[PDB]
Amino acid sequence: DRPQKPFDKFFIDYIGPLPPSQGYLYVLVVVDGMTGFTWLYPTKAPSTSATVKSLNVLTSIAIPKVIHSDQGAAFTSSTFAEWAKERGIHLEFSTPYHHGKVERKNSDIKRLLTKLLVGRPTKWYDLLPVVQLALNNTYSPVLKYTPHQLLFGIDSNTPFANQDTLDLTREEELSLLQEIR
Amino acid sequence: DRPQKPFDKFFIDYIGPLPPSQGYLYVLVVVDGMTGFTWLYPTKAPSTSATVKSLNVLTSIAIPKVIHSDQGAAFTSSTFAEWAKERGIHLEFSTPYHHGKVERKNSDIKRLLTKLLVGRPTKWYDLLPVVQLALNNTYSPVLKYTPHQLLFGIDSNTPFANQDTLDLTREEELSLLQEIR
Amino acid sequence: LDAELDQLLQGHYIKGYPKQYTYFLEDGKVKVSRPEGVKIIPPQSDRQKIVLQAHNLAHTGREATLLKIANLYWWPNMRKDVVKQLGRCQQCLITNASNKASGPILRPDRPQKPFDKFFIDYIGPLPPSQGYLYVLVVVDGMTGFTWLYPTKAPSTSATVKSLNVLTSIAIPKVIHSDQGAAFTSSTFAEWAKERGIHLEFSTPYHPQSHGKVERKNSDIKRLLTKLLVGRPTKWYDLLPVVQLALNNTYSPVLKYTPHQLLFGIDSNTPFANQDTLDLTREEELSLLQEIRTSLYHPSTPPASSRSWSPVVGQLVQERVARPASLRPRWHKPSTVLKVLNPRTVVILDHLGNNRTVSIDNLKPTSHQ
Amino acid sequence: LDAELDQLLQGHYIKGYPKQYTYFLEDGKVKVSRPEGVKIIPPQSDRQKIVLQAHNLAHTGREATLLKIANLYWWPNMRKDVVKQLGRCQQCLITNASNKASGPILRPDRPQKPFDKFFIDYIGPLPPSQGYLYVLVVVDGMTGFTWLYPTKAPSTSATVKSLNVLTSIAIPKVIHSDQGAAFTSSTFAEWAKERGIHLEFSTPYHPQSHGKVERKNSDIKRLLTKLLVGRPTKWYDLLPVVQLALNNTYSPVLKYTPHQLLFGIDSNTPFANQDTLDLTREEELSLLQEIRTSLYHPSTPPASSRSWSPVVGQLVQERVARPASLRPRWHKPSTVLKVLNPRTVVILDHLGNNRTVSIDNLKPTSHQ
DNA sequence: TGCGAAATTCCATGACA
DNA sequence: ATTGTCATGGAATTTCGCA
DNA sequence: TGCGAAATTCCATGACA
DNA sequence: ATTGTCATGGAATTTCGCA
Ligand SMILES: C[C@@H]1CCO[C@H]2Cn3cc(C(=O)NCc4ccc(F)cc4F)c(=O)c(O)c3C(=O)N12
Ligand SMILES: C[C@@H]1CCO[C@H]2Cn3cc(C(=O)NCc4ccc(F)cc4F)c(=O)c(O)c3C(=O)N12
Ligand SMILES: [Mg+2]
Ligand SMILES: [Mg+2]
Ligand SMILES: [Mg+2]
Ligand SMILES: [Mg+2]
Ligand SMILES: [N+]
Ligand SMILES: [N+]
Ligand SMILES: [Zn+2]
Ligand SMILES: [Zn+2]
Repeated sequence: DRPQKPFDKFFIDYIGPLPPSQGYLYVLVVVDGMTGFTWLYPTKAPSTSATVKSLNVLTSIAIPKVIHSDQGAAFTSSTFAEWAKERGIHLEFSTPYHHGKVERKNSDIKRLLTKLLVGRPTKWYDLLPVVQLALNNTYSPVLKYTPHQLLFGIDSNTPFANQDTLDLTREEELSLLQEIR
Repeated sequence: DRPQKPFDKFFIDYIGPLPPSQGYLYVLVVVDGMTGFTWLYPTKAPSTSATVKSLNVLTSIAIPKVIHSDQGAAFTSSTFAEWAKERGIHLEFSTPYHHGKVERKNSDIKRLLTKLLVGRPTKWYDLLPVVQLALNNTYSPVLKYTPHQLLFGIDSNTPFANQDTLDLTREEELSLLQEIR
Repeated sequence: LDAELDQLLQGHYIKGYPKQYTYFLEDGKVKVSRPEGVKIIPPQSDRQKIVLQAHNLAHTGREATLLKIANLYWWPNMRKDVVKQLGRCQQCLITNASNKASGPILRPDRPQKPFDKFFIDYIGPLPPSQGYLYVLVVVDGMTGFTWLYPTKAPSTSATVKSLNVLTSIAIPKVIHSDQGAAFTSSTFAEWAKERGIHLEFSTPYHPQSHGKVERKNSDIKRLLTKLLVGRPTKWYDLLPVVQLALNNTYSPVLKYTPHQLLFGIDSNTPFANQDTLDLTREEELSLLQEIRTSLYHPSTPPASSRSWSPVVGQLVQERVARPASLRPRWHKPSTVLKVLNPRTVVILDHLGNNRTVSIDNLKPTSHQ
Repeated sequence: LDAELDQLLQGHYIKGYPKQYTYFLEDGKVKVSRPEGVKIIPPQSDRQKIVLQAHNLAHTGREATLLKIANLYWWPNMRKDVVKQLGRCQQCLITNASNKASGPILRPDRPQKPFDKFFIDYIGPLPPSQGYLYVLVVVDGMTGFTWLYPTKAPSTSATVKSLNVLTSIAIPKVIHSDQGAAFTSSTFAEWAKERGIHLEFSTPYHPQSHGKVERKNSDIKRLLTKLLVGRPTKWYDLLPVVQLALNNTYSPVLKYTPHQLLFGIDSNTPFANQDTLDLTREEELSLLQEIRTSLYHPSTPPASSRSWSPVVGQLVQERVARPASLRPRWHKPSTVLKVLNPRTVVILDHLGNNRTVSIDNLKPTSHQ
């Protein structure tokens, strides 16, 4: 059986609703399986349309052999099925309601997002670029390499050499418990 | 003493008033002495200004060493004197009131003009080009050559091989004696 | 078809498939172990579609197309199938650039006499000067002697007005020009018939064909520019000066000014040449005739290493004249009916009209 | 003066005036019987004025000027006096064309890594498509991998918007461009400082300097043209397709697609290359590093027979960028302060500002 | 029958929408 | 069923002045 | 150890405002 | 105080298939 490769499998999911930012509410999350390289796309809704629109951008850079997702409506619609078939992409769903490199990455994203939207729940749209750079230049303990390094075969010009706290501070836990009020 | 040449001497004179044609009344006559080549210019008046204006056209093709004229006002004005001095042209006047190649040419012009302005005393402006071609491709009995041939050293593409009547017919003498009525 | 590829699997020999290679079935497909790896041999009936798919990704040429196909496939003589499709892709044909140069320029004989041939053309539009915007330029073929007429438009009428004044002097056998609206109108045609003047037209969009006047245009603008340095561009009053100045300037290669070639003696202009002072006019015109016939004539240059010359029956394509944004620069293929000279041809255009056309506005259609 | 010319008449020898020739007074002027005829030797104090008069008739160069003078005059070393005036005629200097070619092009090293250097530029304006008129083109220096962004204007803002989306992927060391208003604004400068990005600018009006992107512009337009044949020019929806199609096309000389140079493995696009199926990613990235460093690099071509290369302290002239009708194509002479490389120089312009300038926008001032 | 320097000729370069 | 041209200024080559 | 033909590489040409 | 580039398709050159 052949070794795992970038473009072999893309893992997609939605995160949100979030607080409105430039009129956007969700984030389509794409993680390459082999490299853990992440791509993020702001959307107005978790719909087939917003998904197709966002993936068209990504799939004009690189096309995955397989897309993996949960059984979200957006992803199980017959529109989205057609879209994938047109591009020779195989669709793959995890069973309803039911650990790995990908799974950990999605955790980081949720956590990293939550950290930066404190005091500024509205400015997340502008931070998406840096969120991704951070995520993609984050050292992986399993492999000795960042997603950048594995995707491009080189060091990057933005090494995030500070392995950041990623934890909520005392002022921010009190800020998050006051944000919901 | 050196042989005579084209551009050696230009002979100028006015003919008119004529009947108005495109608003023009006179004709400035220029004949090169050596070749008998003729140039004609329609003017509105026999003035220094109309002369300068017309000769500027000609003198942007070829400049005479000497201009010869009678003592017309146009030609003896100090404006016209200045104009000539600027171009290194020497001015030359025949004595007041007082035979040759030039003299015969001026005769032809008056005669040829008179012939063609019968029945059309108003259309002379448009005929000036052809008047000149005729005059300049007219065989000279003294030299064996036309003015064209002597100026350019070649046959022309408009030989007027018909040595034309130049005389007034019976219908035209009766037309000229009825034109003055 | 499965016909050919069947014999292959049971180890028999087919022309074009080398025998020293192991051909086998797998996944429902004939395959082969070639040095670079294992490739699928598709059935002959599938090949055209494959070549096409590969080509259509980015409408790529021979190599870039083959490199895609070779990734998954092998069959005999692949490039032949590639070239076959390249030759049938209308889109590529009308859009791609040529990579063959035109054959070397002709240097046609100088007209033998003054007034044999005039070249005419317009310069402009120029900054308004006294309401005038254009200049009519008239160059005598043999002498280079030039006449300049300021106009308001590049119209037939202004053309006729200026030439009436010029042809007062002499009438030319031929007037040569480009296909500007001024020169191709019927009013202008009649004006020339009326005077026994033959209109000659350059092949379309090829100003080299009347290079004499185009070239005089450069000198006219260059002297106007110098004279106008640090002043406003009032050029109208300078035309006369420019005409006289240029007509009396030496061409270093010829050793004569155009005035001299026309008249055989300088007029009263500065630094007039005096060499013929002691000759008679007739001895002067005799020296002039000799001088006129022995003028330097340039030779046709060497061909560039990759030039093409037209052949009767060749598919060739005419350059689109004024192509819109994002539209092909070439017309559809057309056939060479006649080779007038090695730089000029008559083509049948597919409408089909006969067109006479410069080789410089042509490319030979690729892939036969 | 009459000093020199006096000794001459009474038969004594002066340097430069050959002794075997008869010099005599006549009409109040020193003369001489030379093979071509009798010429006036003017006094040294008159000569400059004469050379000038002759030159000014039509602002002619060396020979055409001399041929006028030689008609009436002779003195020793005439062309030296001619050349002296040619070198001082501001009008000729700023108007005449050059006849020396630029020295041969540099082929600078390919950037070593992806993201080391981006080249960017705008195409447009194009036929309106969905309200969009321009395309931002971004070419990775090392890989050739290109990104395309439709815009409404070639503004700094639309530039920033597009690049924010791109630099989500990776941040480049350098961004190289022409001096378009988009790239030279301070808003754009701050945007780059903010991210540790160094802005590099091509010397003005020299698109060769960022030839990589200019050249990708051609392919972008060429594929857009083919795709749009026989349809209306709705290009906006095609940008994505063009990007993907071009990033996955082979360069026949390199034997790789830019996608391959960037990622070292094809994604799920037609005719994906399978050669590295049995390698690990790490063995793949190892082969990629080797492949990247051994890519074909073109050599600097031979000089043309009449080229010039800049020297420090040379008088040179910069090409006027957008010259008005009937105005000189060259600025006044300026001095080369520094030769950065044989194709690039810093000049002091006579204002005088320091300017860094391509040799292609320069001519060496004639006549020293 | 040969030298140094001047004169002349060669000719690549660019430019006429 | 028509067609490149020529000023320009360094460099190459020739001619001149003298012996 | 050399042939004919196919494959690959060379590279002038033109074009990106 | 910076710098041309590369798809293209015939032709030239090399390699392949076979003996
Ligand atoms: C509307 C008419 C009808 C048809 O063509 C157009 C466009 N045109 C274009 C050029 C031109 O491109 N000149 C530059 C040039 C290029 C190459 C060369 F070898 C010599 C050169 F002078 C003209 O000179 C010109 O007169 C016209 C013109 O009159 N028209
Ligand atoms: C207003 C900005 C600021 C300054 O310059 C202008 C004009 N410009 C001109 C060209 C151009 O002439 N391209 C043709 C080309 C010519 C030669 C070559 F080797 C490569 C080539 F692509 C451009 O490409 C371009 O981008 C611009 C541009 O942006 N601007
Ligand atoms: Mg024209
Ligand atoms: Mg023209
Ligand atoms: Mg630009
Ligand atoms: Mg550009
Ligand atoms: N000819
Ligand atoms: N370099
Ligand atoms: Zn195609
Ligand atoms: Zn000058």
